[PDB]
Amino acid sequence: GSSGSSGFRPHFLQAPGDLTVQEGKLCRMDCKVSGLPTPDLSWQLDGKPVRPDSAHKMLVRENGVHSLIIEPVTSRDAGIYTCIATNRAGQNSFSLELVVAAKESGPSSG
Repeated sequence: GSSGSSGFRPHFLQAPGDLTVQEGKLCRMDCKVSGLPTPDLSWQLDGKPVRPDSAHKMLVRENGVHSLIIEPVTSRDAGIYTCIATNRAGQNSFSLELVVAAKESGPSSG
């Protein structure tokens, strides 16, 4: 029948926004995308392909759910993460902001 198989455009059900994390802290991110057979999304930081490293850890579930964890967190981590989900149906994207408050460096012991 249908040349291909059932498939719907990539739609982000739950998208993040503007979070705040003090430098040297844990930064977790959650995002759900609907689509079939499986909408592939890529992370982008400041118009650049962000790659997972000892600090940046990308998660991939078997339901399309994705997450980007960072630790420690630097000042450069703050910016606009633009992700683009492309599925056999179509393609989608979204924007987000991340605030990072520097550490309280001082002669005091915290």
